[PDB]
Order: sequence, then structure tokens, then C-alpha cells
Amino acid sequence: VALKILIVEDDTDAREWLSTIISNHFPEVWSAGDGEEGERLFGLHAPDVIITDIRMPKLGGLEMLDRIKAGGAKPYVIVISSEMKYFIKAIELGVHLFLPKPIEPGRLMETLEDFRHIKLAKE
Amino acid sequence: ALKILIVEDDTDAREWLSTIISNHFPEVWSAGDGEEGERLFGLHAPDVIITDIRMPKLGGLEMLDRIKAGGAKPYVIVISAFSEMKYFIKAIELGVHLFLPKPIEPGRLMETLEDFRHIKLAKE
Ligand SMILES: [Mg+2]
Ligand SMILES: [Mg+2]
Repeated sequence: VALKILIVEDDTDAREWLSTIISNHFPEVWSAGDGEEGERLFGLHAPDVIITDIRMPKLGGLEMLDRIKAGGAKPYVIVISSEMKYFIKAIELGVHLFLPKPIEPGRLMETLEDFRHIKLAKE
Repeated sequence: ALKILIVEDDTDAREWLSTIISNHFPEVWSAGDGEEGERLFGLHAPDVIITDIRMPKLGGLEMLDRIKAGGAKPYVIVISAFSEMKYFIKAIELGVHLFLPKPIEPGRLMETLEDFRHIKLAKE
């Protein structure tokens, strides 16, 4: 019933910051540095929420999502957001939220709080 | 004629830095980690290094140390938004010419790069 969160950010500093802030309120938190690790961690822990970068090494956040969405799963998705092409594809994929960098902590935590309330309602 | 090497693990910031700089400097290289950064330095001997500190494989400071140990003396700009006093201390020992933490101020970056270009000019 706990909200499981997966963070996919290629920047070491930003990834660890996200992880630290989030784990302070949510125990089930995992983080990856590219779309491949991200896809593996997703299959391994089936997180409820995915917070992911778009441009990343090895595999982009959108190709990663497509591979995930193309497996049945329908997690809540927060996108860490320069070209309209990315946005548009992010819509086809079904992205739920777009968070502008520098990531704003309150908005993020507030959004996750919203995601849990929704999870309980359906458990 | 100022050759610049950018080392940053975040793709977005790395590509942004490459774009805004390439607009006014024709010789720019970008690396995603200290190891790749080190290899590119050895290949193209750039005059300027713009590097982050914490990255995969090899960190900016360790990278810088290896490059210096080899005898090169490039101008160095550190773009890390670190959280300790120890990174700063080691950075200064190695000899950094400018700390431009995130979020990066393009204006401050351009002026500094022009200063370096002038130094390489006056020195020919
Ligand atoms: Mg970085
Ligand atoms: Mg990134």
C-alpha cells in the first residue's frame, strides 16, 4: 500500500538530491542514472510513480516509458523538463505531470502526496 | 582559437553549455564523465576545461589531477553545485580559475571565456 517511487536522472548530484528529499517522506524510493537501469528497476520493483529525465545516455526517458507502457503497466509519470517534439511524444505516452528544472521541492512533494491519496482510494 | 572541453554528467546541462558556447567559440568538445573527459583532453589538448565534480567513473577533481600530473596547465572552470568545504579546498589546491555553480550564469561564463581568449591572444 506504500507508494513506490522510481527516480531516473542522469545527473549524479540531482539524482541523489531527489532521492534524499523524497526518502525523507517516502520509504519505497529507488533511483537510476539512465533509461536502461530505469527500465530494469521498474520491472524489479513495479513502482507506482516514475520521475524521469528525457535526455539521458543509453536510453531516453521517452523510449524507456514506451517500453514500459508497452508492457501493460500504467504508472503515474512525472517528467523532469527544449524541443516541442519531446513534449508532444510525452503526451502520446500519457505523461501525467511536467516539472520544470530547477526542480521545486514543495511542488514535487505535494504532487507525490496527491498520488498516494489516489492509491489508497483504490489500494 | 580558444579550445574548450565541457565535462558534465547531466545531458541537458551539457548540451545547453555546448550550444551557448559553440555560438561564439568554434572549437568545443563535450564529455559525460571524467574518464571520457580525460581521453578528450589527451586527444585535443584544450585550453579551457569546464567541469562538474561528482560524475560516474571518474570525478572532476581526480580527472583534473591526472591531467595536471601530465604537465598541462589549462584554464579551469568548475560548474559544481557541491555541498562541502572539502571539494572547494581540493579544487583550489589544484588551481581552479572560476567557480560557476548551478544554475549557471551564462553572462558570467561568456565574460570569463572571453578573458581566456584574450590571454591566449596576448600570449599568442
Ligand atoms: Mg553533474
Ligand atoms: Mg539530467
